[PDB]
Amino acid sequence: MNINKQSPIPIYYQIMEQLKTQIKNGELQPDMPLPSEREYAEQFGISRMTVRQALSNLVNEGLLYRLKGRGTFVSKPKMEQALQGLTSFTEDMKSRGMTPGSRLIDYQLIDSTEELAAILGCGHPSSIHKITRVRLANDIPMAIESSHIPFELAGELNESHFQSSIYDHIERYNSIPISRAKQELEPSAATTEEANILGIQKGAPVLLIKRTTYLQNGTAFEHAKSVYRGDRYTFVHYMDRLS
Amino acid sequence: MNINKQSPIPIYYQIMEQLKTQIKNGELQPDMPLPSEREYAEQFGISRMTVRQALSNLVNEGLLYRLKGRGTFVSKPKMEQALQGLTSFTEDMKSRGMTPGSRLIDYQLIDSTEELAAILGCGHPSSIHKITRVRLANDIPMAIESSHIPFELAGELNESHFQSSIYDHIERYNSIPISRAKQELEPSAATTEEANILGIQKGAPVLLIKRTTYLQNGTAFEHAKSVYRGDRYTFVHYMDRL
Repeated sequence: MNINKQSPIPIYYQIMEQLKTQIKNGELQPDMPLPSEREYAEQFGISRMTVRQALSNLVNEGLLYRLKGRGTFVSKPKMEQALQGLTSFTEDMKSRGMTPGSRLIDYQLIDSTEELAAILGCGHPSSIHKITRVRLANDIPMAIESSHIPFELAGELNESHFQSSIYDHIERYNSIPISRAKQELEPSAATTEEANILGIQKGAPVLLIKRTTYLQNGTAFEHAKSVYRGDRYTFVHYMDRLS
Repeated sequence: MNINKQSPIPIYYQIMEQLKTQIKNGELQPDMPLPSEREYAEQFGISRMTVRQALSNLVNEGLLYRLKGRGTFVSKPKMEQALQGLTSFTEDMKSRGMTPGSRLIDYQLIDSTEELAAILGCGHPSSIHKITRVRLANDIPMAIESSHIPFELAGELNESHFQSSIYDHIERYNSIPISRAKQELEPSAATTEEANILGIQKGAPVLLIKRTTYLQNGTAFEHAKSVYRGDRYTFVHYMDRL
């Protein structure tokens, strides 16, 4: 583990990021104690309060837990929804021990076409949200997502929606659960503009994910197309044989 | 549809494949009648028996059905298992209206390794089948598959097994149904060897698929790694929110 004191990136943030890597490395195993706050302080020659800030942040994110008078430990993850269910990008990143975020690239409220109407099974003519975001994990681009949503199913949208979970909004606005999705996966090569935004070379491996998601209603509320970085993302799921 | 009579590819084969294309894009709709032998015969300027040969082979593959007379209808394929369950390559290709095939690249009976023991949950030391095939759809390379299978769960394997469905053999051999799989998918670029065998350019998009498959009783019988042509293959599946 390596701290660079002269870097613009705050010491505490350097520590969080590396500890997060050590957890996915398996250098820090679940339910196993972490070095003490003073040990870390001594091992890097830093303030104990900076260590506290890092550790405390990871506890508050649910990545670590603390037992009063007995230290800090790695938390067991929550995997039912990730492997056996359907996750939003936000839940997906958390299942992987990553911190999700989003930055808006483009927002348009567009007129329905027969093609989009067919896919969403919405009204034509009508209004459809078109939301283009960079999805981040640990402040680093992970995907570019273009998302179409019937206006009636989401109402008026703004920056506060774009920077959090759209799935959470949908369920609260409609007071109906999300129930299922059709998804298609295709491999591809990053275009110049996808590559530049994503932080990878032109032509680098990329996963194209097309998803239509449904309310318990049977009503489609979203059709989305995403490009995920190949170096950082693999898709994982269980399948059951029907009989 | 066009027909090249001077081609080494048999006419009835050229017909089969262009009818398959018509279906795959909905120029022929499910459960809608096709033209008769005479109409096709006249269309291409060929024997009626050649058209019949193309249609009858398609009936046998379940791509078409009959009801009465030689007259033929587009089949409406079962998609439930493909989209919501778990299919072998064989069933997967059929759900797409493609004809699956297999050719052996390599076979070895290998000794158990620590990593492989932990994956399949099998014994160590033990013997493991290592089977590398080119998986074909309509006589054209689709995937390269490398699968590890504990000897005891398959017994002795030969060409008759490799050129057919492993999944079916393992169910017949064991009298226990296949239950579930864990799959991981990652995009990549074809190596030189992979690209050559697949019929694509070096560095062309491929999909890496890693699958561990279990029997109804919980035993893992297969750990497979595959490379799929990005130009022919899309992965499709429904997911339910818990």
